[PDB]
Amino acid sequence: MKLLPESLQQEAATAAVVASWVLWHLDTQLLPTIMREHKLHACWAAAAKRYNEKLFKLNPSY
Amino acid sequence: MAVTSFLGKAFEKYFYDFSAYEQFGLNRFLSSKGQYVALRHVGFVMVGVNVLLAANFPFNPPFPTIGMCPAGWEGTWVCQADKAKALEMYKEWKKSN
Amino acid sequence: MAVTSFLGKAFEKYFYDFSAYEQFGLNRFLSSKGQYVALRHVGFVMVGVNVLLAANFPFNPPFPTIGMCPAGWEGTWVCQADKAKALEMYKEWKKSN
Amino acid sequence: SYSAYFAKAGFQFPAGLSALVAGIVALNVCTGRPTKGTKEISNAEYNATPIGYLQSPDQHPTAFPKVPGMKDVHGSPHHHH
Amino acid sequence: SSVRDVKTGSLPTNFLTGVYRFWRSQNPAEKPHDPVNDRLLPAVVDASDKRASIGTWATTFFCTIISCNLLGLMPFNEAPTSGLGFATGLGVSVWATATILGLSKTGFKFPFIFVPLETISYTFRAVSLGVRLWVNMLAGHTLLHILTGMALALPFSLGFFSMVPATFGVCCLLSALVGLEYLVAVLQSGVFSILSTVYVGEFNHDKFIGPAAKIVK
Amino acid sequence: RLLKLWAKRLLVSPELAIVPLNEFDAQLASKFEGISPKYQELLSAVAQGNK
Amino acid sequence: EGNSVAGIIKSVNETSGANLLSSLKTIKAQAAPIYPAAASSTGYSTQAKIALFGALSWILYRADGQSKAHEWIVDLNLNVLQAAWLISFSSLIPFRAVYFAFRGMAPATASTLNGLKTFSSISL
Amino acid sequence: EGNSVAGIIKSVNETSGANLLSSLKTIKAQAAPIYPAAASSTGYSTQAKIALFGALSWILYRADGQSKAHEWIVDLNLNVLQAAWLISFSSLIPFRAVYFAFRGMAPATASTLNGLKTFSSISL
Amino acid sequence: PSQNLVSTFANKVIVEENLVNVAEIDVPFWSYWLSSAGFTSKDAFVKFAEAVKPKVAALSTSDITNLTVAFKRANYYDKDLFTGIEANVSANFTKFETEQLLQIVATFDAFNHSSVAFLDDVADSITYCNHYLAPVRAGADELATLLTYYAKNGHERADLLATVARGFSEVSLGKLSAAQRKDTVLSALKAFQTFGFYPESIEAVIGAALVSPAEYSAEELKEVEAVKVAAENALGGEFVLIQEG
Amino acid sequence: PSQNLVSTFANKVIVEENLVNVAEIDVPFWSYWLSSAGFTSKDAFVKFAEAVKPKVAALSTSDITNLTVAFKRANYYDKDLFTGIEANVSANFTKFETEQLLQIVATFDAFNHSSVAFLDDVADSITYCNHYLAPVRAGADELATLLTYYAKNGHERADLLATVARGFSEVSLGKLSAAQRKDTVLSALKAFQTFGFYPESIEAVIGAALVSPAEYSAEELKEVEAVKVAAENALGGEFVLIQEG
Ligand SMILES: [Zn+2]
Ligand SMILES: [Zn+2]
Repeated sequence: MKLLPESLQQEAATAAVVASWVLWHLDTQLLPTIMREHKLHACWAAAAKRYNEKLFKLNPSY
Repeated sequence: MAVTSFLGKAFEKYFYDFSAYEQFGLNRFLSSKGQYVALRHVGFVMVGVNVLLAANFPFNPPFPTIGMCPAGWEGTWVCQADKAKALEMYKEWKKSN
Repeated sequence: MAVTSFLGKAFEKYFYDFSAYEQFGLNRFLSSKGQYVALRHVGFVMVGVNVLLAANFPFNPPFPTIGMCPAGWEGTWVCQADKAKALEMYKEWKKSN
Repeated sequence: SYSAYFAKAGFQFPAGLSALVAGIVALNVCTGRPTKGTKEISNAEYNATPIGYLQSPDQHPTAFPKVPGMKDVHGSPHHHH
Repeated sequence: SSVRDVKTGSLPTNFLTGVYRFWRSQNPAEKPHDPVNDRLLPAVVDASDKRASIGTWATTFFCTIISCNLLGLMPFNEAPTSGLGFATGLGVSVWATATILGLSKTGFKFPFIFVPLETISYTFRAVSLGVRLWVNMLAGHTLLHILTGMALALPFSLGFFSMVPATFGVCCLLSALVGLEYLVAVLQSGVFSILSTVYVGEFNHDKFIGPAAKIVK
Repeated sequence: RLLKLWAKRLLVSPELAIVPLNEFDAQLASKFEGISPKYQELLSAVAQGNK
Repeated sequence: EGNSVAGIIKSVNETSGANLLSSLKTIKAQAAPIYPAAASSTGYSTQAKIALFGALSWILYRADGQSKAHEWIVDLNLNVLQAAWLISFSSLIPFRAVYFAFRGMAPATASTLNGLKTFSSISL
Repeated sequence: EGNSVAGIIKSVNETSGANLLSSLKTIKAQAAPIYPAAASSTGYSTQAKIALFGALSWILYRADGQSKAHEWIVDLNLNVLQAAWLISFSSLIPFRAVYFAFRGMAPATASTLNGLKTFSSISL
Repeated sequence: PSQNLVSTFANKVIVEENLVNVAEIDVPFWSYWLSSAGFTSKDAFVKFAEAVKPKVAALSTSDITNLTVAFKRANYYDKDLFTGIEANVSANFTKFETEQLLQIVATFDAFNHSSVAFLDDVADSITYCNHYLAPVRAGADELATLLTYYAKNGHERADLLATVARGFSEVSLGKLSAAQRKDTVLSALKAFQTFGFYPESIEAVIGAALVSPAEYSAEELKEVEAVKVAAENALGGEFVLIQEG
Repeated sequence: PSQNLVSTFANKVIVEENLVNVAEIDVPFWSYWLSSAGFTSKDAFVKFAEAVKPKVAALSTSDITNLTVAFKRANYYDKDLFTGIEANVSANFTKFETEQLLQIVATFDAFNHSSVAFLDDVADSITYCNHYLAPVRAGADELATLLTYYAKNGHERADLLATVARGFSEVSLGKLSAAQRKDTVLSALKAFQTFGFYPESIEAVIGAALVSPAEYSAEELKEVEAVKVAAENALGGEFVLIQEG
């Protein structure tokens, strides 16, 4: 059957073009979007105790 | 129609509530629905195999037959296990048929 | 810079008011401006011919020379009017030079 | 409430897919070698040969072959056998 | 020049968050002896600047191989990782990325009769990482070609829609091999990138800089 | 001006109308974590809207 | 576009006492956020047509070269075996359980947002 | 978007006699047509880049095969002869006279519009 | 006459008076890249400083950073340009980055030019409008320039000083040459005692001097040991260098 | 059992009750094309006429034309659908074309259904909202249907009659078969005398009968010659056929 390709360098470079596009697309398009909504949630969940206590000490409304 | 809006709604009500597991009864013979799908699957393969073969039946098979012949052929080009031999016999048979 | 906005404004003031017909004087020697353009045209061709030749000078000419030779070559591969002959002489000359 | 804002922009490709398709095509056409079943000949041979004799039988297999190995064209009968 | 708008909490955003956070969890950062405060924060940021991006690389190789392996299970399509140069070209490229990372830990100089035997077993990792992906995508598809030829021999010879208990038992054997191929498509993209975190994570170790001077008590 | 004060606070934050005005500083403490949770989980869910 | 709370504060300051309680539903709706309305279809974008013609141009081209592949009837009967599992996956995958299982992969959707607990930000 | 004359008629009907003559410049400008304002650049569209990369990809490809054409120095010296006339056409064509000569080819721009002569459409 | 026509073309078309006539379109692009190639040219930069003054109020933040570090490298100080620059910064202070503000301040620290509204809007932006680890990515020779610019102008922002003190560590000072590390450690300790602010990461700028005291004088080590005793009772303990291991 | 499974599939999946269950999405598309294939089916068209009634007020003009000529070919008359159709036409009368209105009127002329507001908004649209040579592109068998629908309902619009009289000529009647030309000429002259409107192009619908009077009776030619004398003194002259040349 088909074992060796017509060019091994053409198939190795197709793998490097596909996997470097996925690297570019992840780093540039996906992971900025991942971290914009992961870290809105994570900064709010980590600051929530110190944010609210800092705001309690600040507003003079009590 | 709107070409994206009609049959999307037709495929939606073919996908969802059109169910031959209940509209054709069929709970009388089948235990679950998880095994109605597990033989509608194998039924799709057996139908699709029998359609692909029959849609061009007089052909010399690329796959190895196991020593079997389809019908009254048995020595013709359809059953010939040498392919350059059967190409010669098909070209003779095509003038007659 | 903004890549479409800088040199569009630079080419605009090179196109319009940058004029070597007056900034280099040149009305002293030329009658109109319609004949300054009519030899800046021929000047562009003579400069462009002399650049295209000189940018690769040691070449056997595809065009017919009229029985003339460039410099001290005169019997080399550069002036040889048989092209399969001059391919042999260029390959010998390339090892030396 | 924002559901109808996301139905407005319809399908859209991934945000750099034209560089993937232009990179996979530029690897399949800039091979630097003849096109898989062909051989480069001289111009004197190409201008002298019919287009039925430039074709090889191996490069035109039959679209649904009744016998395995049927080819559509037959090529040059001037073999060097 | 105008980027697209993303809904928060989309399913591809939730899947790729969990996928990235999985492969990032395979090489976790090591806890310093000191407490992490504003004294230790440049040492922690510099510890992250010297670690390889294996969280990003392993989800690059997860997502490019599971997309290629599952193409082989779409109709009219073959898997690109069923090719020898594609699948082994990803395996050598992980192995070279691990080696280039481990060679730079020094000054790019390459490391009695023991060390040719550590090297061989290490240089075989190159071909074994790619050939395991290639042979799995080839041997599963090849067996499916042979058994579809056998299962076509029965309706070709016998009747169309006739003698159906013979072909039912082999159409359900063919159906359970395409189902195993969906499992091997997902497992071999996982095994390739689990192993990429292991090989690249071997050289993912640097010295914690830390405080050189302290004011105790 | 009292009616205009509470008009802004209940246009922005209408869940404030579920802590009665006399029972408000009975909830407070010195730290924010010490505030009585009688109304905390109710105020968080009325703030999320009518769905 | 200035902020809507300063629009609330301004619209409540310049009303009178008599029409304060009548104006409160038009100051409420002047400061509601925009949720854009469901426009008409204009279906199948210029890139959704490239995606479906280019996928049909791929499926026809792959089925063209599958039909002359020397194992052509085995190749064309593998597309029946492969598409049988695409059918059995539409009928067996719990798609609501899968949707809520991917929502738990992400910590952003696995919980609720957590800051700003309403007793800290009052203005009395 | 209703018509601006019915907006003029309504805005002049519900004004008083005292503030009629002051309101006439804000009813004038409420019924002026929109002339959209000069936005920021965002230069070189996604199709102006295809048009200039595709023209550079054509000029390089045509100069590539011109340079191996067996008359390659004659082919490359014809692009100098052809581009010399593109330069002499930028310096000799009267481009304002050509613009107003094409405006006379079209009867729509060769004259002024002609209907509705103002004494027929008064409303006294 | 080939040499005559080229020499005539060279003395009337390619000069620096037409090099500054194509440079009038986008100023801070051409101002920045020419000054990086070594083109100081004090009265060619005056043509820049008036061609850009109707534009400084609407520049992007990377344009403002390009003006100030070009006019720093050319060493030219236009006081009515540099008030339009600080009115771009103090009007768009949320959009500037610590990478950009640490280069704008070092221009404003050479040319001794400050405002109180500018010193607050740079400190408000580094502390609140920018990531809190942006000092860690800065390099301690730029942070010491920011520390002294707030001590020259007598501006005590104790929130800014806790932010800039993150970017002093063994990591950030180890990337400096020991000529430049010494010029930074003395410059950072002189600013830390001017406010009397001794953070817990002062023990990395002190320990950058006491681990190699053979580059320092006894006058400068008296300056260092004055800050060490001033920081020891503030942090509540005694200094101790660590031998690694 | 291959024949049994197909026959069981055919009696429960492909029937006309599921053919009208996919036809519920877009009604006037499926209503029009099925009726052109010969699918009348009077009580399958009642499922159409109620599935489309919440949509008739927002249909495009080519959808409304598709409803009426489908419900004409299926001969089904739903009076509370056909008032929603005429309220689509008389609310969007500027958007309809003479090609579309001449097919809507011929449906409304079979099913004797009219309004005065509809008869004005069809006549306002053919005369003013449509090109004045759109009757010339119509074919005179459709214009005679419009002429009698205005004479049945007693509606005298003398501006519409000058418009429809353009589309009567030797050209438009010559494209008719002489069975259909006779049914049109008598139908057009009966409407032209009901209003007493004798335009200058009545001498082409009269001359379409007097050039071949062997297809007409003496009763119908008395009808024709009544209109000829009525039009001769209106136009101020005498009729004369022309031998060509
Ligand atoms: Zn296959
Ligand atoms: Zn040419």
